[PDB]
Amino acid sequence: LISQRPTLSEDVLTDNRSQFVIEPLEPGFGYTLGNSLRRTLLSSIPGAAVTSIRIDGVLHEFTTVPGVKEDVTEIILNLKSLVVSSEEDEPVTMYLRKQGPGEVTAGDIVPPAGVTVHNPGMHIATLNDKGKLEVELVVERGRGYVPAVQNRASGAEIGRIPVDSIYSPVLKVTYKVDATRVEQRTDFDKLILDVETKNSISPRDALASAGKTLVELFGLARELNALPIDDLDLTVRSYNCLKREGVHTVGELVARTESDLLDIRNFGQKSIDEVKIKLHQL
Amino acid sequence: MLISQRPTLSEDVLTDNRSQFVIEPLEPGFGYTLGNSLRRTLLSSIPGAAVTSIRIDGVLHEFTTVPGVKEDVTEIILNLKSLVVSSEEDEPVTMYLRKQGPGEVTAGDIVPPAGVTVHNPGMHIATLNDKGKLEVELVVERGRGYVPAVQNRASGAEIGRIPVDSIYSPVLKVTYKVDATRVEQRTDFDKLILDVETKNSISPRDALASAGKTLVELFGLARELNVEAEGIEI
Amino acid sequence: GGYDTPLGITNPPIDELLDRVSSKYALVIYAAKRARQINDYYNQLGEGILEYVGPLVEPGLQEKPLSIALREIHADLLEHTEG
Amino acid sequence: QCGLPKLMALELFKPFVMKRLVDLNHAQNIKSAKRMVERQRPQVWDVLEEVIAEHPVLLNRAPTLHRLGIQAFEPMLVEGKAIQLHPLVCEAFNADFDGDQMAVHLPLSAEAQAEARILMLSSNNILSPASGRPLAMPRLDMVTGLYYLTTEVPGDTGEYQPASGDHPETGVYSSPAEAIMAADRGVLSVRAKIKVRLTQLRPPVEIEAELFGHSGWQPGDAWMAETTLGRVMFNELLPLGYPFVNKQMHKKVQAAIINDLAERYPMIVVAQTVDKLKDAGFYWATRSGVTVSMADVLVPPRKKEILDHYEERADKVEKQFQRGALNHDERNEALVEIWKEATDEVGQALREHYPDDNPIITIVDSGATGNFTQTRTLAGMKGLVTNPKGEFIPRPVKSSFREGLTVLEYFINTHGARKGLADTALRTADSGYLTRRLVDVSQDVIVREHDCQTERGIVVELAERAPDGTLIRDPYIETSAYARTLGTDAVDEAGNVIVERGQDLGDPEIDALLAAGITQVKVRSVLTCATSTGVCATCYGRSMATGKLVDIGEAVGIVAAQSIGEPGTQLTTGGLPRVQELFEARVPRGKAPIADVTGRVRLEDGERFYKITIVPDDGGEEVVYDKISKRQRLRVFKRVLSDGDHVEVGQQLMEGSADPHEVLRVQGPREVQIHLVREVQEVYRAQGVSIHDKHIEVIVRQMLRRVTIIDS
Amino acid sequence: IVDAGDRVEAGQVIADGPCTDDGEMALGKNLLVAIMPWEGHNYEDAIILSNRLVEEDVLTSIHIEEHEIDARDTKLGAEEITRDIPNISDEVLADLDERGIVRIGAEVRDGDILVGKVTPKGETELTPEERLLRAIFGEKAREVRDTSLKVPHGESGKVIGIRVFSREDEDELPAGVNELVRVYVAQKRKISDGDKLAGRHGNKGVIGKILPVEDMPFLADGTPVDIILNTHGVPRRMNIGQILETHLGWCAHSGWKVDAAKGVPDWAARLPDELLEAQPNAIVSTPVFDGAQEAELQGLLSCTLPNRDGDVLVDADGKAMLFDGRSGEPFPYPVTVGYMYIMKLHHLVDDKIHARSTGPYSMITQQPLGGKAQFGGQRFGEMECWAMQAYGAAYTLQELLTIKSDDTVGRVKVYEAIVKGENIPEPGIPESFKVLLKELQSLCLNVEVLSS
Ligand SMILES: [Mg+2]
Ligand SMILES: [Zn+2]
Repeated sequence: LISQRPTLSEDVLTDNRSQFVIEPLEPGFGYTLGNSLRRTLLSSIPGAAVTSIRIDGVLHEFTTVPGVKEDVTEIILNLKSLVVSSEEDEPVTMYLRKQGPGEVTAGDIVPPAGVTVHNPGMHIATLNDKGKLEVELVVERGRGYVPAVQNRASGAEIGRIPVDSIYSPVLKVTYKVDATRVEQRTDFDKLILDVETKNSISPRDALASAGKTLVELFGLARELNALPIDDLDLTVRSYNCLKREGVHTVGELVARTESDLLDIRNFGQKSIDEVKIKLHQL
Repeated sequence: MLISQRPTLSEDVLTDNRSQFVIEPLEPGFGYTLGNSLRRTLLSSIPGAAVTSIRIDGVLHEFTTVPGVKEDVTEIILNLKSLVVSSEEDEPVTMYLRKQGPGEVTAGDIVPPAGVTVHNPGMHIATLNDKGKLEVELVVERGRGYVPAVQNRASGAEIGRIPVDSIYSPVLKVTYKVDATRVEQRTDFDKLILDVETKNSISPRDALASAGKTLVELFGLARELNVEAEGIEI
Repeated sequence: GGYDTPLGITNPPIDELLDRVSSKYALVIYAAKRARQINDYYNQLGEGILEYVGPLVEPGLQEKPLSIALREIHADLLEHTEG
Repeated sequence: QCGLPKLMALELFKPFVMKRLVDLNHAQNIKSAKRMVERQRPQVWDVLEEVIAEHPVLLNRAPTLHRLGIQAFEPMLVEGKAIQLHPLVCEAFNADFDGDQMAVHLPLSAEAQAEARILMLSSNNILSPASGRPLAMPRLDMVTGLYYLTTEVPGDTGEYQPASGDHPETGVYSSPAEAIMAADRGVLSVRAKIKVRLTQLRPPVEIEAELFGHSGWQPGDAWMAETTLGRVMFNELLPLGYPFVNKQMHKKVQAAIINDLAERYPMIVVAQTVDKLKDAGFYWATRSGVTVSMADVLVPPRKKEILDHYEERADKVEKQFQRGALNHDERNEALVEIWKEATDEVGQALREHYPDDNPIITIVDSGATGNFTQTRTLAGMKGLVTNPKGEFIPRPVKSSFREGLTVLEYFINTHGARKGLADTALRTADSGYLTRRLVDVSQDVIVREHDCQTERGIVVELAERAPDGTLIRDPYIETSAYARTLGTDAVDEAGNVIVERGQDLGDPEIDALLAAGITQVKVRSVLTCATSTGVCATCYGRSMATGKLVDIGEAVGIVAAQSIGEPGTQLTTGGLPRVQELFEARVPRGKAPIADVTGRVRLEDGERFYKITIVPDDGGEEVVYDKISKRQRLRVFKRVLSDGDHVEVGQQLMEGSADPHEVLRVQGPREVQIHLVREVQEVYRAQGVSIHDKHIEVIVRQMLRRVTIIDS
Repeated sequence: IVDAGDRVEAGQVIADGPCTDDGEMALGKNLLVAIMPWEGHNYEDAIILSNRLVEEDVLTSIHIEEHEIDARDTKLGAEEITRDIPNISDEVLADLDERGIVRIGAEVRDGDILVGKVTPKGETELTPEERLLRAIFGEKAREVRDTSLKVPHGESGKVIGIRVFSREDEDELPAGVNELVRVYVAQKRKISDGDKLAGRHGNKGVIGKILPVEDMPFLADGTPVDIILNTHGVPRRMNIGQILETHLGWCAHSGWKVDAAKGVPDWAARLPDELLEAQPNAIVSTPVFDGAQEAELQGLLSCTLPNRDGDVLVDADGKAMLFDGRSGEPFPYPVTVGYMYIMKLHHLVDDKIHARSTGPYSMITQQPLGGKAQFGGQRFGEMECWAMQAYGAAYTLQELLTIKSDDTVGRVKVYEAIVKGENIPEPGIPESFKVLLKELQSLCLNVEVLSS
């Protein structure tokens, strides 16, 4: 027999992990609410990812760049674990150039302004004295998983390498419920939903986006449910007053009250009388 | 983003109070997400009035039957449980129904106080005969969902007070299913089908609207934390 | 009559077609001959109308002649003589 | 319905889609249409869907053991490259999803399309033509789920307990909607017995009569049902007019109810009911909580003591052999019998200790998978393992697969498994050859006329009497008596006519006959049909697949041949070689001499070849049987065989297998028909396969259609 | 698998091959597996998988196919490989270089041209309509016929490399051939429904359905299960060893530590040292017959140190509580979960899907060919004919025998009717029957047909 409104609270455990408490709820509603939130978070949270790459010395994914111990395919797979955050919807190109003996990571890639890389310490490849890596990554927004778009679909050349895209900043979402189940029927379900993201968006913001998406469809479910004064054949003083000052139609006169029209200086008593009788008439 | 179309709901009625809703087309995997939450909300969010406890004179500890009428205590409890009421006041109202001699005791012989209504007086309840004397006191209160009978606190004051289960929810039976229409051209979205059967107190359309505002304000409580959010357009 | 609305190919219930004909083979030949006549009428309709008559029931948007014929049989609109 | 790959359907329906897209002005001509079809332009799938719509297409899986191995369907377009099959037709196709592939064929003209969509529709083929039992049964997972949903658990949460003095029974629900609400809450369990009020389901016959009187218009009125919520849901799944069942539903129970539905309900409604049952069973299988883990399989605590006792017995018999009291064969026989006793004791102990809620026992008991021999081999001990010569190794495998086997134990198990894997591979080809011969010999007969108007028939025992006096039901009535036609009117003690001539003789007719008290019933069969070419419909009887009388153009011979040849691979001379020799009419290896005249017998134990003499009870001549082997035992009849025991004209004096030609020449054609039918039926049923007698009757009739000329 | 400074001894693995990890054979992947039934999508040995296996490229294979074509001298001259193909469009020649061979790395699909080769045909019988077309479109001589190399119907992919052989460059070739070209095409095939997965205990199965990651059972920690197998196939087939492997794999993945506070437990008495404490994601070896005992594995399951926070997802008997990904309610009973080794077999549906409407035919008899090498055509055998006869449907059998296999005029007329919209015409006499009649006549047998 609970009638108070539900409430939301947040508790951060880490920069990525977080724990949101929803309470109170109707008995049995917690499991369904948590499941719906998790299903939306894991699938329909927009993000950004790299879709196509290009190395100068290769033509397809099944070659090998000379001088680097890494293979092209396994370089692609290593690049699969890159997390980013873009602010521009259009495709954006970033560059990675390295030369000499060293371990090239995600910290040697220059992002153009307006986008952010977030895991620069991750390993990409290892070069030698003769090694030389030069790659270009094109990045777009999106949502969910989109497979590699065919090269012939766009006007891409031979060198372009399409790559699978995973726009999903949500990493791991789960939930639990605490049920009181008391004998006075003040029984409620407290939902505890813990969310972890891949360091690309606050789980707070991820749940904000999920909530907006949900309220979209649920609000869809909701919405089911004139004449000129001179034409009145007036006189000298009234005509002069309306001409010099600029009162043209009887609409403004019927909108203006007697106090609002008598404020004018050198106003005539005959003008007051005629305006009163004519507003009484029409 | 854009869902490439306008997901819409279409309702067709089957009985006086029974409807089928089709919500189509959604993003893939959203059929279950909407259906389960909608079913739970319909079942346990709509406020409504129901009977909680009864008290019939002539029985103190004998629970097998009552004199005069032929329907026993269990059957009479079943009939009173399967009765629809509507109360505009939160505090428990008390109803009295009395009949004498042979006759067909229905819901029409009940007397409701001001602010409370009975939405189907033509319900058979009892069949009195042979100098039958029926007197039933009912407690009606407003809640939500389904509530099992609670042990009476006023056992000493009212020894004959028998508590019964409360059907607070105006809706009776709601089921749902999903389908995968338009798979090839429209890249396999899904459609959701709801079948709702409710009492005559409220209709399926406004029942769905009520579940709607329950869920909308719940998720708006959830969302009204970062107003700048990215989602989908209708 | 206790069944629900049939879906697709079984839209005309098979039993309701059975009691209108002697046997399953007779029903098959029924439908095949009617579909042949309907297809001939559809193909030849541009020229002068021959003895073949088009569908007696209202055809759907794009409905097969076989299904149109089966609907005609269910509606009890044709008569046949056996061999 | 079946799901067809979109590329596969496009290639199959290429001319159709090409013509349609040319008509829709998407292409100027056929060359451009072909070009865009080959390049798979986006404007092809939209018209492909319309082309595919309601065009029947027929699937088939090799080998086609019986008629139901190739069935028509209405296809859809599904992204992917694998054909999506309905799970229910898997039993009919003998198809499993371990990797088996299927082929698809397209009927083109109106005749072929109508034939496919009328005769070959899957929903039109539920019952098996061979045995009448429906082949659209809920299979493993579905029966497991239905069993879990239907079983009643005593002392469960939310049960109904009657109470008085302080509170009412607090277990009675007003409506299934309220029951569903309670089950949604934690108060009520699905498998908890309660009392509910039902207003739609028809109650069983007894309560319906005793409550509503003559008129049973129950789906309008209301009544009280003492049952579980799962049974209420199952009855809601069932058609509205069906009476309430209120019983835990085994595989046999589901078979019985589906057979009754097919018997007295339309094909469309029974197909829809089967679909609903499949959906509900699949939904409830997951929630049954049936899974296998290391702790699920349990071992009997008494296993070590039982094994030690039987090992002591084995040591005793081994010592006795070492003393010289018996030979190697006797030692092997003693060890085999004592280890069989040990295996039986271990299995009994495992069954007694094993709980009734464990997933393994639930699966075994529900009728879904395996059986208790598999369960005992898994947990317990496997026991005796066959030698490559077919004998039994004296030392069995004491351990089980749960505890792991030893090197030699695995070696002998591999021996047996390899022998089995070779024999099944040979048996497949042998059965194929047998069914090829059967169909080639039996393709002649078809139904040619409605009735041949004959009077001669066949005597059926139909639940013979008992010495104490009662009608004990014959174990095999559905095979012989069911789905036949009366040859003569049935009368009890020259009284009222129970069932008239020319009746289908179904369940009510058989029940009425048993109530009247007559057993020997005259029937009409193909063995005595008077039609010159083929057989008439009435003599053949009711078509055993469609549930009605056979049509006037059915290929009954081909159907019979397929029905007999289909279960051959299940057989394992007492199996497929035995039935092959029976159908080839060869002289049996165990040649048992047959009597030639009703008379008194005299038997002398000769020099390993006994001498038998039959003296006729009339002015006949003494017949003699001399050249026999001492290996064959003495046939029992009546009791036991005794010297001087007068025997009939055709009594089998020696156990084994009699000669069909001899039994024919000494007892006419009717006796040889009876002998052949009974022998084939018992050979088939010794493995667990039921086949109606009419198929073997057709084959035997084709067998006995000739005569050998003596004088020119 | 080595570094730039590490020392290596004789016999040490330096580089791993196709199915090798760190120098040991690895034919599959470790997958989190639940062994409960699910909605019938795993019914009858079917297998359910998560979409994360498709996403993370857990189960993907590289398949390389080679295509060969040779230029050989003929009686009319010498066929030559050239990008100048008569009467062809310009867009289709974009991927061909000046040599006439598809450029390396150019994406290719079905119906395209790999090698541009043309042969000297000169001219044949030109029908009047063809003469009119040539003389109205003003075509030149078009003296040659283009039997160029095209990709087989039913596959696509990228081009890896080209090897060119020519006798003008000292390369040895079979007599009569002056040029040989082989083109390598590779496809990064992904896992999909219809593919055959298997374990190490004979528990094979096709992929019934690939589920979204959100709509799958997940433990209390929130990790979804990767693969779902039916529970009805284990007890019947007697392969409990797969469940034993599942339990041991979960134990190895989670790590373990036997608490030797007061001596080692009885079940761990004979257990070898260095096995009482294993870090997460450790690797253990179980010899086939001197393997891990049931009591030892039970104890290892008992000591199953938590994953990240304090939580033991798997209880003592190897089971766990799973949350349904569709309805969200917890599953009523715990189900067994673990880690199992799953391998992708070479039975990909891409190599088994086949369909045919009209293709080539044999010479002696006009039946369609067989096999995916040609365009195929299904074998309607004697058993299928028996089933057709048992059904009583004669027209479909007559069609499957006459106008789909043998009757040439029947085939031509049925195609013409099916394109023009009219009904299918009457079947004729099969060509195989006439072939049999002529064969019987050739055996000095006077066989004829009498009309009355
Ligand atoms: Mg299989
Ligand atoms: Zn007859």
